[PDB]
Amino acid sequence: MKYILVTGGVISGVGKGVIASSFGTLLKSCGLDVTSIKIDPYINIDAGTFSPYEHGEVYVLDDGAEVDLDLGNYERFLDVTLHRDNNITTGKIYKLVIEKERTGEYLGKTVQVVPHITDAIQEWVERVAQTPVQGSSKPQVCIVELGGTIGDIEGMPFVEAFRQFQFRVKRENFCLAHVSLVPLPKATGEPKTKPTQSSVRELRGCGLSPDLIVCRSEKPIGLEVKEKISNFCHVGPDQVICIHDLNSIYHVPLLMEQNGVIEYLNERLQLNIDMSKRTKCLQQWRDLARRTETVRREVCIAVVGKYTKFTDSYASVVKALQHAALAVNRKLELVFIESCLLEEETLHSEPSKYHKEWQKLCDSHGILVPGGFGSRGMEGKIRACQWARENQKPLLGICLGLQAAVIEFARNKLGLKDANTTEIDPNTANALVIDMPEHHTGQLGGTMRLGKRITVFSDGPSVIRQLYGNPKSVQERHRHRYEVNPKYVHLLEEQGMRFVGTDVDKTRMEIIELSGHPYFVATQYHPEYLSRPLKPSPPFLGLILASVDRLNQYIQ
Amino acid sequence: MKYILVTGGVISGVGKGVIASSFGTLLKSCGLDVTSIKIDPYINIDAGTFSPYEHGEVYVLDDGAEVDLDLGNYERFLDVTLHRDNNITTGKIYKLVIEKERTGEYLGKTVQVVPHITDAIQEWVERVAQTPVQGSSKPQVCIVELGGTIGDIEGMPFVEAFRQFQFRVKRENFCLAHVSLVPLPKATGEPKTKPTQSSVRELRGCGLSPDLIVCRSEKPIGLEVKEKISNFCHVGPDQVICIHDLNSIYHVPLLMEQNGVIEYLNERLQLNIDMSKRTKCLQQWRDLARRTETVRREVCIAVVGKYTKFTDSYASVVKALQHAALAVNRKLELVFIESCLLEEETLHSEPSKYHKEWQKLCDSHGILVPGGFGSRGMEGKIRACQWARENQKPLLGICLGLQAAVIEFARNKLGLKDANTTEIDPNTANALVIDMPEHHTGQLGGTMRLGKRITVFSDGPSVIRQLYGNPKSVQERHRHRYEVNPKYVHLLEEQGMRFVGTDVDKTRMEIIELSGHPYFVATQYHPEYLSRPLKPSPPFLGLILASVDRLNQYIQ
Amino acid sequence: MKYILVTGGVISGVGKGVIASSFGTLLKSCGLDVTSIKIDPYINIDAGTFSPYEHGEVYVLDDGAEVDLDLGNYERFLDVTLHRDNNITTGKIYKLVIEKERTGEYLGKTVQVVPHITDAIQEWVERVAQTPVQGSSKPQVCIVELGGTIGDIEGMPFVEAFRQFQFRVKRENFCLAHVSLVPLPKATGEPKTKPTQSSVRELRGCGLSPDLIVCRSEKPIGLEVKEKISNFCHVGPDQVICIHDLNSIYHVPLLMEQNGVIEYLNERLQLNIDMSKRTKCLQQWRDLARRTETVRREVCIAVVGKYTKFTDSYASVVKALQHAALAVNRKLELVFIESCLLEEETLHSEPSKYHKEWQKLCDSHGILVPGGFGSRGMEGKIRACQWARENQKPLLGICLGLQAAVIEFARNKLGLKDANTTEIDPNTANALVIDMPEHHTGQLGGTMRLGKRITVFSDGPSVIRQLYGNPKSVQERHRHRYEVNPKYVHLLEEQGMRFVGTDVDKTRMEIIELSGHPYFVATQYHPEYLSRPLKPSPPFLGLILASVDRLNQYIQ
Ligand SMILES: Nc1nc2c(ncn2[C@@H]2O[C@H](COP(=O)(O)OP(=O)(O)OP(=O)(O)O)[C@@H](O)[C@H]2O)c(=O)[nH]1
Ligand SMILES: Nc1nc2c(ncn2[C@@H]2O[C@H](COP(=O)(O)OP(=O)(O)OP(=O)(O)O)[C@@H](O)[C@H]2O)c(=O)[nH]1
Ligand SMILES: Nc1nc2c(ncn2[C@@H]2O[C@H](COP(=O)(O)OP(=O)(O)OP(=O)(O)O)[C@@H](O)[C@H]2O)c(=O)[nH]1
Ligand SMILES: Nc1ncnc2c1ncn2[C@@H]1O[C@H](COP(=O)(O)OP(=O)(O)OP(=O)(O)O)[C@@H](O)[C@H]1O
Ligand SMILES: Nc1ncnc2c1ncn2[C@@H]1O[C@H](COP(=O)(O)OP(=O)(O)OP(=O)(O)O)[C@@H](O)[C@H]1O
Ligand SMILES: Nc1ncnc2c1ncn2[C@@H]1O[C@H](COP(=O)(O)OP(=O)(O)OP(=O)(O)O)[C@@H](O)[C@H]1O
Ligand SMILES: O=c1ccn([C@@H]2O[C@H](COP(=O)(O)OP(=O)(O)OP(=O)(O)O)[C@@H](O)[C@H]2O)c(=O)[nH]1
Ligand SMILES: O=c1ccn([C@@H]2O[C@H](COP(=O)(O)OP(=O)(O)OP(=O)(O)O)[C@@H](O)[C@H]2O)c(=O)[nH]1
Ligand SMILES: O=c1ccn([C@@H]2O[C@H](COP(=O)(O)OP(=O)(O)OP(=O)(O)O)[C@@H](O)[C@H]2O)c(=O)[nH]1
Ligand SMILES: N[C@@H](CCC(=O)O)C(=O)O
Ligand SMILES: N[C@@H](CCC(=O)O)C(=O)O
Ligand SMILES: N[C@@H](CCC(=O)O)C(=O)O
Ligand SMILES: [Mg+2]
Ligand SMILES: [Mg+2]
Ligand SMILES: [Mg+2]
Ligand SMILES: [Mg+2]
Ligand SMILES: [Mg+2]
Ligand SMILES: [Mg+2]
Ligand SMILES: [Mg+2]
Ligand SMILES: [Mg+2]
Ligand SMILES: [Mg+2]
Repeated sequence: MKYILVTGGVISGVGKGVIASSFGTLLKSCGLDVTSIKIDPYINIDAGTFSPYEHGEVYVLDDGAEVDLDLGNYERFLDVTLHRDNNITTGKIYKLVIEKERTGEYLGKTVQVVPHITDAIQEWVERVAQTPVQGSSKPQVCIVELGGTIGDIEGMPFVEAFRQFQFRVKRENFCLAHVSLVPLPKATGEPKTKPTQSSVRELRGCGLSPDLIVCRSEKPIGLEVKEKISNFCHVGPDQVICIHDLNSIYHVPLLMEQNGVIEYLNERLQLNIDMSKRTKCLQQWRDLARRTETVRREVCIAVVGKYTKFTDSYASVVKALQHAALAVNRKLELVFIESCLLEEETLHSEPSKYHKEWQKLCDSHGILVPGGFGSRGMEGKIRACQWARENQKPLLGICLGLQAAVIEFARNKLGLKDANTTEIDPNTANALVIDMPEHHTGQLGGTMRLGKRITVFSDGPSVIRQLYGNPKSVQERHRHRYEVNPKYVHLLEEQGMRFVGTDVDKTRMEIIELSGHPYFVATQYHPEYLSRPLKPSPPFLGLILASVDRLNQYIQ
Repeated sequence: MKYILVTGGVISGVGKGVIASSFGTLLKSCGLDVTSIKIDPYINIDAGTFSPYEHGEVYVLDDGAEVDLDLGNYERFLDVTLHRDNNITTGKIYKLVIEKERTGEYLGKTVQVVPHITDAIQEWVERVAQTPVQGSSKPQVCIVELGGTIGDIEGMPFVEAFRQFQFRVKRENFCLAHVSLVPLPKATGEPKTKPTQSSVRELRGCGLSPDLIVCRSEKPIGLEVKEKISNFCHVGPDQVICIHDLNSIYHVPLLMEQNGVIEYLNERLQLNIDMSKRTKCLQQWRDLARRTETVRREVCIAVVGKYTKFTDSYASVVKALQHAALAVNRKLELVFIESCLLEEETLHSEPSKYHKEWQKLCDSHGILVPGGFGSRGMEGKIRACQWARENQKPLLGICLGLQAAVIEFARNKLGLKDANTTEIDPNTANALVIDMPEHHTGQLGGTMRLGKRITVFSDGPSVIRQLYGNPKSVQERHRHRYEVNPKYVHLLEEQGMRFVGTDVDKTRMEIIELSGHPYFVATQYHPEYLSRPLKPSPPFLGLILASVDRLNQYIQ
Repeated sequence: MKYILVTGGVISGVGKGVIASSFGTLLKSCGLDVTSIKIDPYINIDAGTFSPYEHGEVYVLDDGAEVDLDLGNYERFLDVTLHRDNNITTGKIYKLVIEKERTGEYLGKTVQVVPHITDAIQEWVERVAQTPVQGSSKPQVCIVELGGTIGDIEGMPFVEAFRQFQFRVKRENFCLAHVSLVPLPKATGEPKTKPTQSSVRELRGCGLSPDLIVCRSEKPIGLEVKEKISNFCHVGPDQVICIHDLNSIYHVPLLMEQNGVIEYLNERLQLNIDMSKRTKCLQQWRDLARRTETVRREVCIAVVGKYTKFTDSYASVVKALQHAALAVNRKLELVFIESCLLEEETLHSEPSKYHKEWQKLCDSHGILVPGGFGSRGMEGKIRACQWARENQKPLLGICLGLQAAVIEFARNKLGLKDANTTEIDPNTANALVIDMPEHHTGQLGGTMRLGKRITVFSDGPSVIRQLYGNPKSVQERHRHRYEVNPKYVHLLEEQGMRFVGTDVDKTRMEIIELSGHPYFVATQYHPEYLSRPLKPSPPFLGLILASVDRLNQYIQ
C-alpha cells in the first residue's frame, strides 16, 4: 500500500488529528480507499477506564472497543467503520510480545526492543492496513497518526519502527507530514521559527525526514517566515503548508487542497489520481463550509453535564448537535451548565452562581442531559428533568438521561421518594433502576453492554420512530450496565411515560418518550456516535427541531 | 565572586534581558555591587555594522564600542557604565585565541575547542567580572546572560564552558535561571508544558541544571501548570516563577521580588543580605510602577523614522521619551510615521497612505526626527522639518535632524536648491554638510566620532542650555562623521538659525536652536543613550514640555 | 539503605559482573550485609527458555527461577541465597504494570513510561533490596548492576528511573561506578581514551554522573592515560581505577582494595567502616589468589559437551572444577571435547578431526559429561560413557550423564539395542528413561522439577555418600523432567549398576554409582550450582581426587 505517517511537533494538541482526517477526506474524494490507524504511546490496553478530563469523550466502536477520540474523528470524516485493531498502544504491543515469548514462539532468543518490538509494530501496521474497513474494499492508503510529540521517551519504539519501515516498504510508498506550531508572542510581535526548527532537527536525529511541514499558527504568517522555515529546515518552499485557526474544521480540507497537497501527494506517492475528474468530487465539503458561515438564527441548547470544564469531554455530543443545526440551517449556540450548580448545596454556599446557572438553563430553547459515570451531580440532572417536564421544554437523554428522567418521573409523579439508582444508594427499598451483571463470562447481558446491539420499536405512534424513518429496528452503540426495574414498568406506564423501543427479549426498555410533552425523548444508547456531517442523528435532529419549534412541520 | 547565568528557553525574545536586569536591580537594591555581561553567540566583533532590523538600535558605550541593546538595558536598570569587554561574541573569542596561537603563546600544542576556547571564555568572564564598573567598587555579583536558545550550534562552546565553570568556581558560587515560554494556543484553550519540559531536558543533556525556571506566559497560569512544571522538570514548587505580560517592565522587579527571588538567592548564593534593612530600598521602583498606571493626559509625539516596522529599532528613543513623559506626569502616546510616505513619489502611487501619514503627522503635539544611515527617506525628514518650522510645532533632531534641518533651513530660506549632504549627492556645488574623515589612524576627528566627547556651549541665552542646568560643558555620545559646512555658517546665522553648543576647537557645530520657534532644538550627538528612568534626558524633557505647552512654566 | 549502580561502558562483556561482585565481597568483608540485583533490559520473564550460546549457562535458584549467570556470580562471591525477584527484566516490569492497569489500580489515569514504569522500577528496587537474603539479616547495601551498555534503547527506562532515584534517595545514599574499556590497537601502539570519553559524555547526557570510572584494559596503562581520563571526564585522579586482565578473578577484589575503593566508598556513602579492624578479614581471598599461582601439578579433565564453542556455556561447571582443583592443590587443565565429533558420522566425513578429538579424550585423567537439552550429540555421550566404563577412567554425569550412562549400561550390558530416551525415539519399545509430566498445575512432579528438593541416600556403602560427609539427605537443584524407567530398575541392578540416592517417594532414582569402577558417579541434579570458592562440591571433589588417584587416601 502507501502509508502517511503524521508525527507531531512542538506540543500535543496542535492539529495532528484534523490534518490526518483532512488527508483522508482528500484521498477519499479523489477516488481511493483510505483506512487509518491511531498510535497512542500510553501503556493502556484501551480507554475503557479513562476519564473524560484526560483526553476527552471515550469513544465506542461497533465490536465494543472503547478507544480514543481521534478514532471518531476518522469515522466522521471518512464514513468508515474502524475496528478494535485500528488503535495501537504500547500496552497492546508489549502484552502481545510477552505472551508470544512465554508461549515460546521466539524459541530460544533474546527478545529485545530492536528488533522484536519494532517488528511487532511493523507487522501490526501492515496486517491492520489491509483489513476491509468499508465492506469488501481492500484499502489503498493508510494514514498512520503518531500521538504525542517527537522526542518523548514513550514514542521511541514507534519512531524507530517507522525509521525501519520507510526502507522496508520501498520509500516511494511512504510519506511523512510533520505538524508543528509557530507561536506569535504578543510581547515581541513577530512569529518565531526556532520551535519548528528544533523539532525538525530532533526528528532528523531519529532518521526520519519531513516530506511536508504543516505550520499551524494563530493568524496567517507572511512570506518571510515561510522562507525562513524552508531555509532553516531544508524543504522546498512549496512543501511547507500554513493552516491558521479557521472558523470550523470543515475548512481545513479545502485550505490544504488549495495549497496543492493533492498535487504533491500524487507526485510523491504515485497515486495515479485523475485531476481532470477530481474537480467535482470535493463539493459536499464546500457546501458545508459555506453553510457554516451563512447561518444566522441563534438556536441555543443547554448541556447540563459534569465535566464542563475542558471543551473536549463532550466532543461527540457537540459535533452531533452542530451537524443537526447545520442540517436545519440554524446557527448553534451552546451553553455549558454544571449539574452540581443546581442543587441547594450551592444555594447555601454560592447563591450567586446558583442563580446564574439556573438563569442560563431558564433562557435556553432546549435541554440536553449527556451520559456519564458516578454519583456527583446526579441530582442536578433530576432537577433539570423536573424543570423541563413542568415547563414544557424539549429535552434529550442519552444513556443517563433515561435514568435521571425515570428517577424524576417516579419520585415526583408517584411519590416514591426512595427511588434511586443501585449505584447511588445500594440500600434503597425502591430501586427504580437495577444492574444486570449476570455475565460471568460475557455471554449474558452481564457486563457493560458494549458495542452495537439490536433495538426494535414496540407498537404505537412515536415521534422518535417517525424521525428514524419508521423502521422496525435500529442498531446503536450502548455503554451501559443498568436498566429500568422491570417491576416499576406498569407503575410508570399508567402515567405520562411510554416505552417504545427495546431489544428482542423485551426486558431492556431503552427508549422512553413522555406523553403530552412536546419533546421528552431519552434513550439508553449513545446516538451521538453514529452522526456524520452529511447524515445527522435522528434524536439530535428532533431535539433541534422541537427546540426551534419546527418539529411538526418537518414531520409533515 | 558569584555568577548568575541566565540561559534561554523555547524562543529568543522571551525575556532574558528583562529578567537579567531585574536580578541586577534587585541585588543592587539589597546593597551589593552588580556588573553584567552579555554573550552573543554570533560571529561579529561588534554591532558597529549591524542593521536596526536585525536586533535593534545599535548602542554606543563611553569608549566607543557599538554593542547590543541589552548592554543598554543593563545600564538603564543599574546606573552603571559598562565597557567594551562586557560583550563577548564568538568572533572576539576565536580571534583572540587565533592571535595567541600564531604568536606562539600556546607553544607547541593542538589548540582545540575543549579546552582552549572554553578556557579563553572562562578567563574572559573572570577577568571582566572584576573590572570596576561604577567608579572604584570591585563588583560582587556578575549577571552573565547567554543569548540565543539552548540547543543552538553557535552556543555549544559557551554551554560547555559554563558546564566546567560551575565546578571550577565552587558551585555554591553559581546559580542558573532558565527563562522559558509556556504557550496557550487559542484553539486548544489550556497552557502547554511540553516545550518547557523539552527545553529543560535539552539543558540537562548538556550538564547544567536549572536552579530557577521563570515561566513566561501571556496570562497568569494557574496552579495545575505550576505543579506540572515542578514535577516534570524536578524543581521545588517554590523555585518556579511565573511572569506574565505586564503593562510596563518596571513591574518585573517587583513581581519577582514578591515571589521570593531575593530569599531564594540569598539562601542559594549565601549573599548575606539583611532583610530587616532591604525593605525600604526598592521604593523608587514602586513609585515608578504606580506612576506608570496613574497618568491620564495623552501627550502624542510623532516619530518620523525609516525602520518603523519592528518596534525595537528605536528602543532607546522610545525608552527616553517614556522617561520624560513619566517625569512630567503625562501619558505618552507614540505614533510611528514613515519618512518615505511623505514624498510626492507615493502621492503618485498611494495618495491614500500619503494623506493618512500626513494627517497623523498633522494631529500630533510634537515631532521627533531620529538618526539613521543612508539616503532612503532622507527627503521626508526635510519635509517634516519644513512643516514643523512653518507651523510652529516643537521638534527635536538627533545626529541626523541636525543635518535634515540645516538642509531644509538653507534650501527653503536662502534658496540654495543645490543644498544636500555629501552622501546624498557627491557632485553638489552646494555641500551644506561635508564629511570630516581625516583620521588615517583615528587620532584626528576622522572616522565616526564614536564614544563620548566634550561639548561646550557658546555664549548666549539658550533654552537647551537652561534645560541642562546651565553648565559649561556636557559629554554625550556621538556616532557621526559628517558636519555642517564651515562656509555656510554665517550664511545660516544671519537668519533664524543659531549655534549654541560645540567642541573645544569650535569647528564642529553640534547644537542648533532656531529663533522665534517655540522649540526647534536639534543635536549632533545621541542624547537618548544617557537617559535613565529616574533621570530623564534634557532634550526629550524639553520636547515633551514644549509639546504639552508647559516649557516656560517649568523653566521658571 | 545505600545503593551502588554499576553501569557499563563501550561494550557488553567488559567486566560489570566481576566489578559488582568485587564491591560485594569487599563490603562483605568490612562487616556489612550486602544484597544484589541484576537488571536485564531484555523482554523475557526469565531465562528458562534461553540457549547457552545467547548469554551462557542458565542458572537455577532455590525456589526454581531460571535466571542469568551474574545471579550465580553474586552467590559464588558473597555466599548468599538470592531469590526470584533479584532479577529485574523489562518483561517483568511491563507485565506487572499492565496487569495493574487492567485490574484498575491506576484508576482513571494515563499510564505512561514516565512516571509509571519508572515508579514501578524504583518500588521494585526498594522492595527487593530489603528482603532478607542471608537468613534474617536485613541488608544494608544493594549492588544494582545495569546490564547492557549506556545508550541502548532498551535501557532508557532504567537510566531514567535511576536518574530520579539518585534524588529520591538522598544522594549521600547513592554511588555510581561506570566500567569502561580502554582499547590499545596494535597498529597504533598507544591506549586510546576517546571511547571512554564518549561513553561518559553519553552518560552525562542522561543526568547521571560517574562517581567512579573503572578503566578495563588489557595491559596496565601508564599515568599519562590516567591523567587524560581524569581531565577529559572531570573526575579526581584518585577515583579512576585501572583493572587489567588478571590471571584469575580472585585478584580483582584485592586489586581494587589496594586502589582505595574501600576508603573512597566509606567516605562517599558514609558507611562507618572500622579500618583498624577491616585489615584481617580479606584473608581467605589473599590465600586463594596465591594458591591460584602456586600450583604446578597439571590435572587434565575432559568436558564432553555440545556447546563447546563459547567459553561461557559451562561457566558453572568450569568454576566448580576450578574450586575443587584449588582445594586439592593441583593445577587444572580443561579440554573441551565436542560430543558430535565422536560418532561414525564424522568418521565418514572428517576422520582427521574424529581421531584428534578421540585422542584428546584418550589422554585425559578424567571425564565429565555435562547436562544439556535436545538430541544432537546425545550418542557421543553414550560413546564416552562406554569408553570410560571399559577403560577404568573416572567419570561424572550431571542430570544428563545419569541418562546417557544408564542408556549405555543397558544397551551394552544387557543388549537392549532398543534402549533410548522418550525424547530421542518416542516410538521405542524399550524406553529406559520416561518422562514424568503429570503436573497439570505443578503440584505433582510433572513439569521440570525446578528448584531445590530432597534427596535421601538408600542404605549401603557409597563413595559419594562418604564424600558428602555421610549425611542422610542433601538438597540440590534439579532441572529435569525425565527419569529412569521403574521397570528396568532390577534389570540394571542385577549388574554393575547401583542406586544409592533418591527422594522420599523412592520412585525417582537420582544417584547411580557403578561397582568395580574406580569412580563412575552420575547424578540427576546439578551439583555445580552449590559450589563456592571456599567450599567445593563433593561430586567434583571426588572426580578430581579419583582422577589424580588420591581418592582412597583422602577418604582415610
Ligand atoms: N467513577 C467511576 N469511573 C469509571 C468507572 N468505570 C470506568 N470509569 C472511568 O474512570 C474515570 C475516573 O477518572 P476520574 O478522573 O476520577 O473521573 P471521575 O471518576 O468522573 O471523577 P471526577 O472527574 O472528579 O468527576 C471516569 O471518568 C470513567 O471514565 C466506574 O465504575 N466508576
Ligand atoms: N547603508 C549603510 N549602512 C551602514 C553603514 N555603516 C554601517 N551601516 C549599518 O549597516 C546596516 C545595513 O543593513 P541593512 O539591513 O541593509 O539596513 P539599511 O542599509 O538601512 O537598508 P534598509 O533597512 O532597507 O533601509 C545599516 O542599518 C547600518 O546600521 C553605511 O555606511 N551605509
Ligand atoms: N531444544 C530445546 N531447547 C529448549 C527446550 N526447553 C528450553 N530450551 C532452551 O532453548 C534453547 C534453544 O535455543 P538454541 O539456540 O536453538 O539452542 P539448541 O536448541 O540447543 O540448538 P543448538 O545450540 O544448535 O544445539 C536451548 O538451548 C535450551 O536452553 C526444549 O525443550 N528443547
Ligand atoms: N486548523 C484548525 N482550526 C481550528 N480549530 C482546529 C484546527 N485544528 C484543530 N482544531 C481544533 O483543535 C482541537 C484539538 O485538535 P486535535 O484533536 O487535532 O489535536 P491532536 O494533536 O489530535 O491531539 P491528540 O494528539 O492528543 O489527539 C480539535 O478539537 C479541533 O477542533
Ligand atoms: N514580562 C514582560 N512583560 C511585558 N513585556 C516584556 C516582558 N519581558 C520582556 N518584555 C518586552 O519584550 C521585549 C523583548 O524582551 P527581551 O529584550 O528581554 O528579549 P531577549 O530574550 O532579551 O532578546 P535577545 O535574547 O535577542 O536579547 C522587550 O522590549 C521587553 O520590553
Ligand atoms: N579483570 C579481569 N581479568 C580477567 N578476566 C576477567 C576480568 N573481568 C572479567 N573477566 C572475565 O570476563 C568474563 C566476562 O565478564 P563479565 O561476565 O563481568 O561481563 P559482563 O559485563 O558482566 O557481561 P554481561 O553484562 O553480559 O553480564 C567473565 O567470565 C570473567 O571471568
Ligand atoms: O540575543 C541574541 C539572540 C540570538 N543570538 C544569535 O543570533 C541568531 C538569532 O536568531 P534567532 O534565534 O533570534 O531567531 P531565528 O531566525 O533563528 O528563528 P525565529 O525565532 O525567528 O523563529 C541566532 O543564531 C542566535 O544564536 C544572539 O546573538 N543574540
Ligand atoms: O494523542 C496523544 C497524545 C499524547 N499521548 C501520550 O500521553 C501523554 C500526554 O501528555 P501531553 O504531551 O499531551 O501533555 P503534557 O502533560 O505532557 O504537557 P503539556 O502539553 O500539558 O504542557 C504523553 O505521554 C503522550 O506521549 C497520547 O497517548 N496520545
Ligand atoms: O587527524 C586528526 C585527528 C584528530 N584531530 C583533532 O585534534 C584532537 C585529537 O585528539 P584525539 O581524538 O586524536 O585523541 P584524544 O586525546 O582525544 O583521546 P585518545 O584517543 O588518546 O584516547 C582532537 O580534538 C581531534 O578533533 C585532528 O585535528 N586531526
Ligand atoms: N453508570 C451508568 C451510566 C452510563 C452512561 O450514561 O454513561 C451505566 O453504566 O449504565
Ligand atoms: N550618516 C550620518 C547620520 C548619523 C546618524 O544620525 O545616525 C552620520 O554618520 O553622521
Ligand atoms: N532433557 C533432559 C536433560 C536435562 C539436563 O541434563 O539438562 C531433562 O530435562 O531431564
Ligand atoms: Mg496533556
Ligand atoms: Mg490525535
Ligand atoms: Mg471517580
Ligand atoms: Mg530572529
Ligand atoms: Mg538579550
Ligand atoms: Mg543599505
Ligand atoms: Mg552480544
Ligand atoms: Mg553482567
Ligand atoms: Mg534447538
